[PDB]
Amino acid sequence: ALYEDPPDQKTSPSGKPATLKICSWNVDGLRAWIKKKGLDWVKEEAPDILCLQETKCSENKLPAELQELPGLSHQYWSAPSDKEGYSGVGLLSRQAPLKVSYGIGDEEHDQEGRVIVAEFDSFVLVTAYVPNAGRGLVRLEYRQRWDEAFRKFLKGLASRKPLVLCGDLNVAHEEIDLRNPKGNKKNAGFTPQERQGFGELLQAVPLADSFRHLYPNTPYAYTFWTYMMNARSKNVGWRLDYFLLSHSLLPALCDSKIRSKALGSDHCPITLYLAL
DNA sequence: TCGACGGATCC
DNA sequence: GCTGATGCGC
DNA sequence: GGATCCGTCGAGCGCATCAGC
Repeated sequence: ALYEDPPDQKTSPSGKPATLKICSWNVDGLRAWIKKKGLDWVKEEAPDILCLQETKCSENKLPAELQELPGLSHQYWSAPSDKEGYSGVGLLSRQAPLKVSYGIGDEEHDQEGRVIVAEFDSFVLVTAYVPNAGRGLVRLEYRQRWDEAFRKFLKGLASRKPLVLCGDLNVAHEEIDLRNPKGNKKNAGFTPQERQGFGELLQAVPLADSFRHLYPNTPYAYTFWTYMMNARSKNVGWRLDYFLLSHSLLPALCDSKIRSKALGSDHCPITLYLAL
């Protein structure tokens, strides 16, 4: 069935106005996304921070319209060292962060430009493009090694400052989070090993799924639809993109949106509203 | 990855 | 420089 | 014999390299 995201709640549950707006988006080819007018949608959305995933573009090939963003002038890019036109994440912010770094500390895992860590006055923002288990699970065993490393990285960090993780985590945590959950239990993104890894992430760090903490039984709410077979029109889709919060940030949580209608990629944007 | 299939089974 | 085939990863 | 849980083949996009010109 079709899905219309509820309207933007811009006040904290104790009445504090939201002061920070973070948008995350797997653009699945930044240069295609831009040509398909993605930057227009971002200017309308006007976030304080934009996290981009699956850019498939090296820094020196970034189009010019990316610089002519005034309200997002601090930009940091991480692409892989070996594979051109593969993976790659971006982080653009209105206000310069205190610290930026790339990778999660391992070396088997910081070779693909999947993670940017941005530190701000009150919170630490991480953005991820989690490795996909691939067609026929060819990379699932790698994915599980990744998960454990990422998990330890986040914990060994969420214990100075509270943690905002956002981006494409390439798992539908529960059957609620996809349209065909049982035609998909041997497909990448709904394997038991992937799913339990997500829960491991939620318990170990710990974190909270912003969207599911505000809508614990809302169905049909996906961020990803395959280009194939008009999956997007039929709203047959998956929820792969998250905002995950430190517990001490739920008091500050105003809303976690799924921007179903923005086009330009096989994913749609997600937007977080915090009060700080 | 999804939505066609066949094939096999449970009342 | 441009197009189109072929390959690859989702 | 309607409602299953299966295994299979069909399914769009973007980007890189390469060859031709």
